[PDB]
Amino acid sequence: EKNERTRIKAQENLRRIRRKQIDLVLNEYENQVALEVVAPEDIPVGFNDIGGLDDIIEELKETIIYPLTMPHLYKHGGALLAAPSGVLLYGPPGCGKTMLAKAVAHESGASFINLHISTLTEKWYGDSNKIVRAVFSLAKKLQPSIIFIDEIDAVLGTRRSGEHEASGMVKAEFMTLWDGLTSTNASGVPNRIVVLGATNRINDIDEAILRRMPKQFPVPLPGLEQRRRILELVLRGTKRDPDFDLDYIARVTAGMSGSDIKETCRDAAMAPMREYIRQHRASGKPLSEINPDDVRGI
Amino acid sequence: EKNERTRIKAQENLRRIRRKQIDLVLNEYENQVALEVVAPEDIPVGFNDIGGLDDIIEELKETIIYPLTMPHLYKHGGALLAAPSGVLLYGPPGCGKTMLAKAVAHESGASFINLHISTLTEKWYGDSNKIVRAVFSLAKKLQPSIIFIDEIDAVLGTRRSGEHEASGMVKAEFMTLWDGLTSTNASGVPNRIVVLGATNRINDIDEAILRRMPKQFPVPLPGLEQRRRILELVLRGTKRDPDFDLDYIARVTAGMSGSDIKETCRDAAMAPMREYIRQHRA
Amino acid sequence: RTRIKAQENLRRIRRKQIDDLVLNEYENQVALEVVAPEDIPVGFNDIGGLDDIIEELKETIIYPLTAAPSGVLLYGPPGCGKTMLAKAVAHESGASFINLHISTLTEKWYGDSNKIVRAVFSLAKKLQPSIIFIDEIDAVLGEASGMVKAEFMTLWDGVPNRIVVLGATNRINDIDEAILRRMPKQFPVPLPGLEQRRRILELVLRGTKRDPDFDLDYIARVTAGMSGSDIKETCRDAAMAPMREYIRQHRASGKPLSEINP
Amino acid sequence: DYEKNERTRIKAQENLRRIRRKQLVLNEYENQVALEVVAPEDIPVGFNDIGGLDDIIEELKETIIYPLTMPHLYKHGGALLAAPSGVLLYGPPGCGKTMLAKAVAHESGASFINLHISTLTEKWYGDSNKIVRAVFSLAKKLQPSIIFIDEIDAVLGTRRSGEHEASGMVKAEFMTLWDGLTSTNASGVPNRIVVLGATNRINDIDEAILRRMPKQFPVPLPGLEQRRRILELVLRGTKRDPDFDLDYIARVTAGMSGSDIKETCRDAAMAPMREYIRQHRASGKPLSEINPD
Amino acid sequence: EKNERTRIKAQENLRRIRRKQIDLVLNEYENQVALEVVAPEDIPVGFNDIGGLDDIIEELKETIIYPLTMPHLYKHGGALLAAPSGVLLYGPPGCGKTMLAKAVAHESGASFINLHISTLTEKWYGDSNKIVRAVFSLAKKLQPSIIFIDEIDAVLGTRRSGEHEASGMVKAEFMTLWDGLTSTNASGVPNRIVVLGATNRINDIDEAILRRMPKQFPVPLPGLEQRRRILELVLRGTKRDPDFDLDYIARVTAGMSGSDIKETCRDAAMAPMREYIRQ
Amino acid sequence: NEYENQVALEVVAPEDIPVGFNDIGGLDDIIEELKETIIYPLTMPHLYKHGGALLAAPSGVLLYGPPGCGKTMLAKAVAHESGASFINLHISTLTEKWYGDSNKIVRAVFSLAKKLQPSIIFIDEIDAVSGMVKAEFMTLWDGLGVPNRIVVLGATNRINDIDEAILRRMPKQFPVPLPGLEQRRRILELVLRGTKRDPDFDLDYIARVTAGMSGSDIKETCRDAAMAPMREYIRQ
Ligand SMILES: Nc1ncnc2c1ncn2[C@@H]1O[C@H](COP(=O)(O)OP(=O)(O)O)[C@@H](O)[C@H]1O
Ligand SMILES: Nc1ncnc2c1ncn2[C@@H]1O[C@H](COP(=O)(O)OP(=O)(O)O)[C@@H](O)[C@H]1O
Ligand SMILES: Nc1ncnc2c1ncn2[C@@H]1O[C@H](COP(=O)(O)OP(=O)(O)O)[C@@H](O)[C@H]1O
Ligand SMILES: Nc1ncnc2c1ncn2[C@@H]1O[C@H](COP(=O)(O)OP(=O)(O)O)[C@@H](O)[C@H]1O
Ligand SMILES: Nc1ncnc2c1ncn2[C@@H]1O[C@H](COP(=O)(O)OP(=O)(O)O)[C@@H](O)[C@H]1O
Ligand code: BEF
Ligand code: BEF
Ligand code: BEF
Ligand code: BEF
Ligand SMILES: [Mg+2]
Ligand SMILES: [Mg+2]
Ligand SMILES: [Mg+2]
Repeated sequence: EKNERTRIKAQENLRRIRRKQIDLVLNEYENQVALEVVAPEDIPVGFNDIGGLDDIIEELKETIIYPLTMPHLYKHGGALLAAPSGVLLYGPPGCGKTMLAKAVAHESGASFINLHISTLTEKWYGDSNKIVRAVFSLAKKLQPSIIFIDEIDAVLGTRRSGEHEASGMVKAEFMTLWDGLTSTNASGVPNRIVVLGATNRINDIDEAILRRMPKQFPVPLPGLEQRRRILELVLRGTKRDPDFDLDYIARVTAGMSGSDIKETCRDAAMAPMREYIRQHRASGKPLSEINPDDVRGI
Repeated sequence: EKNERTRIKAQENLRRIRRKQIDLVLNEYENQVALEVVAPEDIPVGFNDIGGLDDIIEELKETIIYPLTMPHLYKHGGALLAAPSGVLLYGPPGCGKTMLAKAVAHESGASFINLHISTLTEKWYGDSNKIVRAVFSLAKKLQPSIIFIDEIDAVLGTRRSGEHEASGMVKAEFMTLWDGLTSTNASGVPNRIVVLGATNRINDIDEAILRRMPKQFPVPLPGLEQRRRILELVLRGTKRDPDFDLDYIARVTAGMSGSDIKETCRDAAMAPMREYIRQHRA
Repeated sequence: RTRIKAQENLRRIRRKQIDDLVLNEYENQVALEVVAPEDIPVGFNDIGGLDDIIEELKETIIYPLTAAPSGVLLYGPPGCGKTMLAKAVAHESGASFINLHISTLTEKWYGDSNKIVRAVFSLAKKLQPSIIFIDEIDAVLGEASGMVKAEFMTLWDGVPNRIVVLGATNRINDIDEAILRRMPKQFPVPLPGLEQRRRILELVLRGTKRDPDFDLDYIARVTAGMSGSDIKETCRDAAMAPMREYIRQHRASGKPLSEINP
Repeated sequence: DYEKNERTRIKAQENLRRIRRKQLVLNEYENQVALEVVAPEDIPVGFNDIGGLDDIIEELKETIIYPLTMPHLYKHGGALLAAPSGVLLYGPPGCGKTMLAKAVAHESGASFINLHISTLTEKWYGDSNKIVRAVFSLAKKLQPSIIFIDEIDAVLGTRRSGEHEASGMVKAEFMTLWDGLTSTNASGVPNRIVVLGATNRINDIDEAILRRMPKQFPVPLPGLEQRRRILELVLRGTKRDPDFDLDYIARVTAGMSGSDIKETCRDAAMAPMREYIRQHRASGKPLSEINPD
Repeated sequence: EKNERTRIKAQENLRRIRRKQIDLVLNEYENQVALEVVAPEDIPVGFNDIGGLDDIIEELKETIIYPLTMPHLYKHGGALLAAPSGVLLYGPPGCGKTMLAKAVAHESGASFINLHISTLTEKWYGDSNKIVRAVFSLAKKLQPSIIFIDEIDAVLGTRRSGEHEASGMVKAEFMTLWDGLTSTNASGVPNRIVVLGATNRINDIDEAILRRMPKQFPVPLPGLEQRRRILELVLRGTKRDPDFDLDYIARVTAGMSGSDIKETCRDAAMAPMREYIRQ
Repeated sequence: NEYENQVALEVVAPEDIPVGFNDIGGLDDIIEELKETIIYPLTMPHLYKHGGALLAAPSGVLLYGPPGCGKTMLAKAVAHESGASFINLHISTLTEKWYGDSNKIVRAVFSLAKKLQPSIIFIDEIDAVSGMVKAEFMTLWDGLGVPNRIVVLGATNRINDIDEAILRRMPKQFPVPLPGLEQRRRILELVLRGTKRDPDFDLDYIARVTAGMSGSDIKETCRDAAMAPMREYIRQ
């Protein structure tokens, strides 16, 4: 058992040496959680990349990140003016949610970690709660640490019964360290830990935990202006302006969500590429030139 | 296994000394339960700064927390006139059942130990029952003690058929050491140990545990006066805006929880604060 | 292990003498569970007007050990005083009252999960009379749990050694029917009747005065539903009420010193 | 409790050596899928054995299977001109939905990985997700990779909150690894992993899974020409008689699937051999007759 | 735990030793179905015993068993002349829909493996799919492999929106392992394993499973002479009293489906038996 | 074989049964056909095996009619009559707890039966026999070189909606009419065998007093008028 745990420890120590740069002491449980500390330089989508929703970026930055990072600015107010306990981005499926949980991990600089729901559920008994305590132990040892759990309605969410007698503890031993008797320091700082969460079913997330994460922003499907921005941003790397008429495309795709505009642009961005390939299919060898032309998709 | 256990017992010694002094020995096995003894001065809350709850904040101070400390003035009776062995603290989420426990831990005087859920369920076989036993063996060593299992719905609960019976042995261990044949003392005192619970749904905690906790304090949602008090109480750091009328936001809450009110009042203190972004501008 | 065997020797001497014989180290560790008869303060008189199941015990269990069936069950639900009955039996029993403390059987080893099970019956064979009462018997008698269960049921039916089995499960009809059928007897403990609830009123009300409240007789009018534990907690509350009033009055001024009246 | 690991780990390397030698190190749960990759030389069918699907075989080849391999060809706007992260083959049961994926596992070149729904659902707690992030970690190691979940509407479905919670995490684990936070690289390349899915019932898969896989190819029943071509493809094992209108069978079918036609051809072809057996002969005989019905 | 698995391995080894010669490695899943491979000599019924449905027993002996065993004579065809991978025989309750399975298991070398519904339904999550997979992993390892799912309309069935979780991924996994990715071999052989489905109503079995059982032999009620055939065959070694014949009873037995005749005749068989007790 | 050991709690022993064959109420023709064709061939088959492969006892026998105790009494009695250990279904055990727990029970029942002597299985209040249990109960009753040597009995008030395929496999379906104007005399004699019968009138109006009820009022009248002249003898 030690032969595997040593390599594990070496890997997480390497990851944390890469992250911490601009050497902790770790037990075995939150050791393997150190593999989930996302390096902020490995998420190539900032806040200037996601168009459409902008006010949600406003209320997501100037009330969550400025409270977490640079807390001295929010000390004149007192104990109230701190970062909220947790955040939730609920809305229709496939519009900016997981991609807005990337810019918050790239520019925030708050020791972001992706929780990886599988790791919460361990096979041995009493090791699915050791990891739930470890995710907060490591979160506070390198605070201010943002935590993220995508799809929070399976690992979290309404119990409705004693499922398996091991899923009611991760739902409870998470809530015990979240906003429990040790959530506040001896002076008042609540450890500076904000757990995000993405979900399209807000009404299945254990409303007792709904009190836990109050900053719950609705992430609606993009409107007409939001789509006119998402087309401009998704169609950056495309020699697409012979006689391009984006006003028609941003209007016709009204009912379409914000994640299908990407695939629509993809089909409308490799159509002339397929034309060039089928043209070159006559003879020769694939040594692709840079002369397709995007005009109109479907 | 021993060196790491030696570090565990060393940290346990430090925490126990800082709790006691405000000297004893252990078995090198129950040290991992004294690593949750909450100190008295670190909990920054008290019974004075919790508006709303009044009959609870008085009934706890008179009936449970303070027949325990200074029990000499209740020594006229036998088993009676003693600390009631058990408390529940049930209520909806976000109404001050954890803050109440924090204030109890800070203003009690008994050796408050915070028994987590991850400290009872153990991987090795037979290493989860001897921790539930270590808890009640430590509570009796120094026995002003308020054990506190927060969120008693997973660690405890209605024992159903099967469901990892090794996890049912823990609840059986609680049932047998809590009020079993050796519950009280040979002199008659019931060891002066009062577990404090916490939950949002009193429907599956237990029927064989409700008897084991005679007190059940219902903490409901704050009404008119409770919200009027909590709104004034939360605004102790944030300076009051000039001409700001409190009763409007006080009455407009109208049944909202005791934490959502805190968030809506935090927004009203960050609103102007966020607005003054001029320092970088200038 | 040396400290373990030393404490074992001391506790077993204080149990037996009211001598001692050295035995296996994996069998001494269960010998630290022998509570002396003078350790329990309560007695038979501390039980209410039950005097039927306690009478059955007094006639059928303690007498033969002075044949004695091996196995006795406590059937009542939580609230009637199963553990209280067991504690009272342990006082006026005169035999060797040895509990189990199932955590003692549970061990993080492979070949040691059966040695303690052997050691319990071995020590029972060493000294008589003996008592192996195990509260919450529907906890351990549900490759380790099954092994310990099978080995316990193997040596369960070990003069028939003067060994007695007493069970106090909080719930029945879902409890070890393989061995529950083997045990001879089982005594149900129902809710308190009229005379039973009257005795419960008269017993717990021992230290408090007779006029701290309305009256004792009227309390035995709605307490029919509640059990012996809810009645005791309500009595504790009603007793603390007058002392509550007195302490609240004394809060006005004066050092918080004890008194000699409510 | 250790020999099972040794057996799977030794066979895990041996299975990978086959696909590797056709042209690495894995942890515990990755050995499960390590015994699960399909070598393209093993499957005996190719793209030229699926008739009538000239508009689906051509769109499963220009936009989903050949932006993926040789991605250097698509590097002008590579951030967007990549292979889709999944494909949904849906339609009437019995036409190509498994044959297309069987030929894609043969004539693609990518490390095709079948998913085998029984292996995702372990009886222990948490192994169902340890296998999901094992397959979505082996695909990244065997990149480029192609995952195929035949009949996706069984292992995946609408959440249905009042059901088994342990099976709502594997359905909520694809939404975390297959398009989650780490679906992209440090520069934009989304791991070059496409997940194939063939369901006989679309719209009962999910409201969120139907956006991950952006290429839902509907595979209709064989029309007037699909039957004509499937007859040609199927009746190439035994010789044909000098005169029989094979158009007649296709011209009269008009309502059968791609499997019903194969079964009818099987029933028709057995007539001459069963007649030769009616002649009570023991040895073989290379002549027969494939007359209509 | 381990001892139970070792005992199951001992049973499977004994059963394979007794069934193979009129032995291969097995896990603890396909071992569970190892106890289901019946011995041909156990079933005391042959093809000659079945009557009435004489034109269904013929097409099963020429298009299923012959294309399954000794296919070298059928090797002249490439792949079309293999055995049909699935066979269904439906009928009203009271006809020969199960006795045909016995005749196929007894007088046709097939490694007949009947799987019971309780051998598929299980308590642990993902333990039923790993048995549906073990079945087809065993049938491949010994592959005459005539699998027989009687009352298939229950173990399978119509898949709905509000369908049970565990019972919904065992219908899809089964029909995916039947005709799926690994259905064929490297050489292109169809991997001969036939599945016998014997249901009472082919209306709700599935829309995708009926194609997986292309041979659907209808088993109607016993015909006029067919009932006479069953009468003459069921009372071969029975009582032989004077001239009174079942042919008159055959005309009398207009209804009284084929299963019912086997008890009608036995009830009529106590005529000389009852008087023997009169001593 | 954990389930067959679990079902071993309901295997009533073939001996020490309350059968007492004469105690059953007045029922001759049904019991005549029973003792002639079912229980008789169960014992000493060597004297009944003159014809082979067909003289096995059919495992289908139904007792349909209003609810009562005679059908259950007859089921209890036939076991001791043929030296059979009564293994009741215990239909409340058919409730579902796990996914396939009940199907395991249905398998283990026939497992123990085939492993056991010719005792007969009983299904009290047959109404459950539409999932895997209902499927597998029709399968393992008759399925894949010796007869079953065990008969299944049918006891249920429900008729013509009881899965007629199961009705097909129930050859000797016997109507069990509990209310009988002649069986009532015998059952009242059975009752009054021990009860003191000095003051009460002759057993003639009893044949018309409990005319409506089938077999329950007669069973409750064992002590209905028994203690009526008995309270005074007990109080004084
Ligand atoms: N507002 C947006 N601006 C730009 N791209 C978007 C936006 N919303 C969705 N997308 C596209 O959707 C893809 C990821 O979708 P995602 O936001 O993860 O869905 P969900 O909202 O369910 O998390 C990205 O590739 C991105 O291009
Ligand atoms: N009675 C109260 N007065 C003031 N604030 C309260 C009160 N109850 C709860 N809160 C606020 O709620 C937060 C913690 O709530 P918590 O005690 O966890 O709710 P619950 O006890 O219902 O779980 C604290 O930050 C505190 O400010
Ligand atoms: N028969 C009785 N008469 C009077 N009081 C009783 C009786 N039984 C129980 N009690 C009271 O109720 C309480 C029951 O507590 P306990 O014996 O621990 O319950 P249990 O035995 O169910 O664990 C005792 O403290 C005792 O004072
Ligand atoms: N376009 C086609 N050309 C040739 N054969 C086909 C075609 N479509 C289906 N088939 C036949 O169908 C059989 C497999 O059907 P499959 O596609 O697996 O059905 P499903 O889509 O329900 O999985 C193969 O044996 C093949 O001969
Ligand atoms: N021709 C026949 N000869 C002998 N037995 C028959 C014949 N037809 C039906 N049976 C009997 O009828 C019973 C029921 O038929 P079966 O095929 O099992 O239908 P099901 O599967 O619906 O029960 C069988 O057990 C069989 O013994
Ligand atoms: F598609 Be996202 F991850 F909800
Ligand atoms: F939020 Be408390 F701990 F219920
Ligand atoms: F109710 Be106690 F556990 F006997
Ligand atoms: F494989 Be098919 F789509 F059932
Ligand atoms: Mg709280
Ligand atoms: Mg007790
Ligand atoms: Mg398929």
